[PDB]
Order: sequence, then C-alpha cells, then structure tokens
Amino acid sequence: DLHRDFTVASPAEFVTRFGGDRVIEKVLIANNGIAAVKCMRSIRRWAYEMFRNERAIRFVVMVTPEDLKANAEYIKMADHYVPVPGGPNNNNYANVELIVDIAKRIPVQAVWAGWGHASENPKLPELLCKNGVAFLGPPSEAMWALGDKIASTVVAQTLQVPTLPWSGSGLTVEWQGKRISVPEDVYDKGCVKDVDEGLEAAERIGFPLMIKASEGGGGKGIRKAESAEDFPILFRQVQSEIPGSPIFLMKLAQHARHLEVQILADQYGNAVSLFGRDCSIQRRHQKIVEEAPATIAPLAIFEFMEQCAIRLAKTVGYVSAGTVEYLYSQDGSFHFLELNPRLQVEHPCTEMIADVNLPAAQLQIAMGVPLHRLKDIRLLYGESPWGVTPISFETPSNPPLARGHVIAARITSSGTVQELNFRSSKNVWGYFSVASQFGHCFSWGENREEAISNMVVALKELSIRGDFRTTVEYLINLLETESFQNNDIDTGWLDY
Ligand SMILES: CO[C@H]1CCCC[C@@H](c2ccccc2)OC(=O)[C@@H](C)[C@@]2(O)O[C@H]([C@@H](C)[C@H](O)[C@H]2OC)[C@@H](C)/C=C/[C@H]1OC
Repeated sequence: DLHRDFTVASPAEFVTRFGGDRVIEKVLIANNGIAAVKCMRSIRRWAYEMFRNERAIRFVVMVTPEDLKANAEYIKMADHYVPVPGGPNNNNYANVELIVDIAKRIPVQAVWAGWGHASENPKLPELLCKNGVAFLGPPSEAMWALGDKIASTVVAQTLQVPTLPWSGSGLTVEWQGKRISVPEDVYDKGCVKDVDEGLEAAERIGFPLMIKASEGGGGKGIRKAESAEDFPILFRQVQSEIPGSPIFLMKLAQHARHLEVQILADQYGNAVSLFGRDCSIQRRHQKIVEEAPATIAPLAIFEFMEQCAIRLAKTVGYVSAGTVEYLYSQDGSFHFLELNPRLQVEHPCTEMIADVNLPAAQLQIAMGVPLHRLKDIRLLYGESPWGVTPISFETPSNPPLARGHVIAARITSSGTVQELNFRSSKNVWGYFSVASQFGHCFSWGENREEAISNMVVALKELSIRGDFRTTVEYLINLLETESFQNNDIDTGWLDY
C-alpha cells in the first residue's frame, strides 16, 4: 500500500518542507567502482520515493583513462562525467585540490567521496566548506578535533571510555557547544620522541605491543615489539619508514573480538546508533567475515558501547555517518579502538537490519535536515513516517529493533564491477571488481542460522564458477565450523 506516501516536486520544496537549509541537486562523486554505483543507486531510489523522479539529484563522476577505456558501468550510470588524469590515486580520486576544483567548476552543491582515497582526509571538507560546497561526511573541524589515533584515544579517555594501555594512558583534556580539542602539549605527551623514553613507556605498557606512526597506514610504519630487547631496532625501523612522524605505543590486542557501532549524526548535535556489526574474523588487517547486528556481547553492555560511541560523536561535533570500533574481550570488558569518520563498504549490512538508506541519509543531513525529520529514522523509532514531532533517542517509547540477521563475506579471485546473483537464494547479493581481484557477498536471514545457510549455499554456487573455484572454499569451511555455527566467543583461530 502506497497511499500514505508523501512526495514533493523538487529538492527545493523538500529542503523547505523538512527544516533543511541547503539545497543539493547536483553531487560530485570522487570515487569509482562499487562505491560510485552504490552511492548513485541508493540516492536515486530515495529520489524516486520522495520526488517520483529517480534522477532528481543529478550525479557527476570522476573518470580515469583506464576506467573509461574498460567502459566501466558507473560511468554510463552518471548523468555527467569528467575525465581526469590516470596513474595512482594521488593524481585523481585522492587528490583533494583536484576534487575541489572540479566541484566548483561544474558546479555541484555537494561532494561524496565514499570510502578509500580521500574520504578520511580532513582537508577535503575543509576546502569544500571554504568554497561553499557541502561534503557528504563529517566537517574538517570534526576531524581536526577527533584527530588521529592519538587525539581520539585521548578524547575517549576524557569522556571516560575504556582504552587500551598505551604511551598516552592517563592523558585527558579539560572538559554550551564548542567541541573538544587536544592541545599540542597534551598530544606530544602521548608520543615517544626517542628509544629511551620509548623503553620507559614500553615497560609499563608491557609486551607484546605495537609501535605505530600516526602518519602511517595500510601496513606502513607499524611494527610489533615482543621484548624490550627488540624494541630499539623496531622503533627505529618505524622512524626510517615514515621519517618525521609522531610515534606512539599501544598494547597488542590479545584474543579479543572486534565490534563496531554504526553512528548517524545531524548538524544540530543529535546523533543515534544504528546497532552495530561484528568484524572479528580478520586476516592481517582485513575484514573477512562480518555480522550484523553484533550478538557476542550482552545487549546491555553493547548498548553501553552505543552510548559511549554517541557521547564521543557529540563531544567532537561529528556530522554524517561513521563507525566506532571496540575491542571486546573474553571476560566481558571492552575498550575503544578507533573511529572511522566515513562509511565503509559493509554499510549495507547495517542498512538492511535497520532499514535505513545510509547514502540518502547522508545527503539529507548535508541539506540541513534534522535526524527526527528523516523518514527511515522515524520508522526505526516507531514514529509516524512524516511527522515533525522530535524523537527522544535517549529513552524512546518504541524501542528500535534490528530486523533479521546479516552475514557478509569478502571474496577474492578498477572501476568495472560485476553484480553477482545467485539462483540458490534470492536473499544474497554480491559483486567483484576485475583488475582479477575481490568483492563482497551479503546474506540476509530471519535469524543468524538462515543468514549463514544462505551464504554457504551462494558460496557453493560461486565455487562452481571458474574465478572462485578454490578461493571461497575456506570461507565455506569456516562458516560451517561448530564454533562459528554455535556463535562461540573463542573463534580467533578461524583466522588460522
Ligand atoms: C550496488 O547497488 C546494490 C547494493 C546492494 C547492497 C546489499 C543489499 C543486501 C544487504 C544484506 C543482505 C543481502 C543484500 O542491501 C540492500 O539491498 C539494502 C540494504 C539497500 O542497500 O538497498 C539499496 C537502497 C534502497 C538502500 O541503500 C538500502 O536499503 C535500506 C538499493 C538501491 C539496492 C542497491 C543494489 O542494487 C541491486
């Protein structure tokens, strides 16, 4: 029944009839592949629901010579495209100044970067803002305040959120508005400038521990120390790899689970949690199997993790979608790990159990629309689809519940994407991107067992094909293990 569907004539009427302040009808996508297809597809569906016009919000995509040559699907999907230099991403998708120049010349009113590339570079929203261009993500001020790993951990401690023992343990900031910030003098105290103090901090932290360079990433500038004897060599190896960068130390995550809490915030300080996900099964800094919601931790503890994630977001003035990752231990304790100031490729797991269109939520949020005025958010909280009545996310009268269970798996064998459909289960969707390479499969079920079963069946179907006639066999064995099937806490060995 569609009789109660409310629609407007255009983006302008939507913004005015929904308490927004900025009209966005043209968006520049600084990304390709599945990210670009996903972004356009999600928002277009929303445009159909709100304007009965799938193309009400036009899209412009950045295209490299390579992508255009392989006639990537995302290109044809866009209303317009702008050819850009090829080569590494620093010459295109991750080039902050290039993205901005394009956004202004078209011009568009907003930019979406997705994940990867420049999506976590605070200078992007910073430069966009200075040019009157909205960003479908957190503001630079929100990333400057949350800062890196050092800053955010310090911030977490200030809000009294448990953290792992590190060279910054105990540091806190002094804490109406005005987001929290970390003084440079406080920050430096969390870094180690030399082997000598590095050895003193490592003694109290205890081994094994990680020596990390904040400016480092993607397996770069990281090193694991097992003893005070190897510390010096390792510490200096990090200096050599990423010279001139601040360095901190952190206790190594023993046998813990990794839980993430999905966050969504508006431009008025409101924020809500969209349950969370479990990404414990990893293979050397790589999410292999993910579940939603998370169920390994008791609901009351997990709700506490949600409360901490929201306080952390509000205090720094976060805006848009984001993820707070926690470490859950065998006992029952948890510690803040980090906060991903952007959407991740696995956000659909959350979209499915919360029936929330994340990309469309991002777009409306950047238009100035308050959380309580988002249809999906109102329904999640059991309110009227089009009501204007504010919602108490703290103590709601209609406890929001997650619908079903989701299992996502990374599969392995540019901008070209291949949609995978299975004759087995109509409740599974997938894709993969040729260089071949990787992709992801997503499975839904009324409960965890049916979600796992649907996944196993679709994966068995993939094995039949040539490309994945072996590489997906380890996932099927993993998914059908007793320990996984029984949803046990001790499954760190599934990593092998
Ligand atoms: C690249 O586009 C793919 C992406 C599929 C992603 C996985 C899939 C899924 C999740 C879990 C298990 C199985 C399948 O998620 C979904 O279908 C749901 C959650 C969702 O993403 O659908 C999209 C939006 C309405 C919205 O963003 C969200 O709805 C709330 C629509 C536009 C479908 C897009 C697809 O196009 C065919």
